[PDB]
Amino acid sequence: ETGDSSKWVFEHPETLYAWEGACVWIPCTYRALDGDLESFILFHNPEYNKATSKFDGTRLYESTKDGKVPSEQKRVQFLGDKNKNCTLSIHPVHLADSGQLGLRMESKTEKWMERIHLAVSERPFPPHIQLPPEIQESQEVTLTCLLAFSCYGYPIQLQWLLEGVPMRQAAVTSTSLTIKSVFTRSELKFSPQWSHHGKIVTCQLQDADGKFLSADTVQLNVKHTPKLEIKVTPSDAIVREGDSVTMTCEVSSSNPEYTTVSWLKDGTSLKKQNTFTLNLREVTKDQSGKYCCQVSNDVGPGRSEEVFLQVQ
Ligand SMILES: *[C@@H]1O[C@H](CO)[C@@H](O[C@@H]2O[C@H](CO)[C@@H](O[C@@H]3O[C@H](CO[C@H]4O[C@H](CO)[C@@H](O)[C@H](O)[C@@H]4O)[C@@H](O)[C@H](O[C@H]4O[C@H](CO)[C@@H](O)[C@H](O)[C@@H]4O)[C@@H]3O)[C@H](O)[C@H]2NC(C)=O)[C@H](O)[C@H]1NC(C)=O
Repeated sequence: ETGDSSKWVFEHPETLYAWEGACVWIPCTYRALDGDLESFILFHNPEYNKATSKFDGTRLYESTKDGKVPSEQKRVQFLGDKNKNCTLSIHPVHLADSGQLGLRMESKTEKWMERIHLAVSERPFPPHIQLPPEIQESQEVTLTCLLAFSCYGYPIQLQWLLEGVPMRQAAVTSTSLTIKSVFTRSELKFSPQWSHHGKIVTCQLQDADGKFLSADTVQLNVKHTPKLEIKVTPSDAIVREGDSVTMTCEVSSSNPEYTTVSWLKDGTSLKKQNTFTLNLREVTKDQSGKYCCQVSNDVGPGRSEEVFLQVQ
């Protein structure tokens, strides 16, 4: 390395991702204080040789050879110019391209080697689902699927699935292919209910035709108030005076776990009744009415259905 960093400025994604058979599109801009370029060489994994004071390694593009040939056919194309643009294109990209790309540039009196890492996986890597840390029932959440890839030669699509079924909601797909970031994003608005807790949400990466490429899956953690099931003995809730009545309050689902329970009779809170079992001994005709239980967790309180107790 015999370069003066004050003579060069570069703006590019410092790491780009792709997979075998796809393509990579590398946005890149630069400014050379020493003037226009006189030569550009694209190395793959360059190594500086102290003997000849030169860089050894595989040359993927040479301005003196490839820059004189019709390049529309070529796999490796330099789409830049002499003063401001260093954009690269590799179509198709191969696993052997994985490593660091060496942008060897020379002005009239200055030389520089700008390095960009290219991570190519053998298989298409999965996207990444991003969820809010807190999801509760009846809340509208934006499901975000992020893929750190985008290239013009290889269009793709992100498909949202809920329990293996494509989601009916429309998704908004956005792409960025700039010197700052390269990604494909999909956003889907979605209002989960309590029944979506524990279900599987899938974001599939597909090609332009719809062939499966990869997928990321998340198991939804959906907070919800306790869903209650109330039972009464006797079953018909019809008694006569003096008999005993037992009502129980079962939590069929709660996220997070319940913390308290109370009982109500015709809208009136039953004091000293803070367990999941209500026992009425020697019932009078005044104890007739509509009974229900209420159970609360961190989300909020829930209520069971009403039992119409009748004292004949
Ligand atoms: C450095 O300089 C180079 C060349 O001057 C610039 O490269 C151009 O970049 C633009 C995008 O920034 C490219 O436009 C895209 O073309 C894609 C298809 O390319 C066809 O056309 C080119 C010729 O223009 C052919 O060579 C090629 O074989 C194809 O036939 C489209 O798919 C793209 O459309 C997508 O993006 C647009 C928004 O940009 C959306 O509206 C579309 O819906 C779609 O999503 C896009 O139009 C252009 O092709 C590139 N030129 C060349 C010759 O390759 C670099 O941008 C520049 N670097 C910087 C950092 O500015």
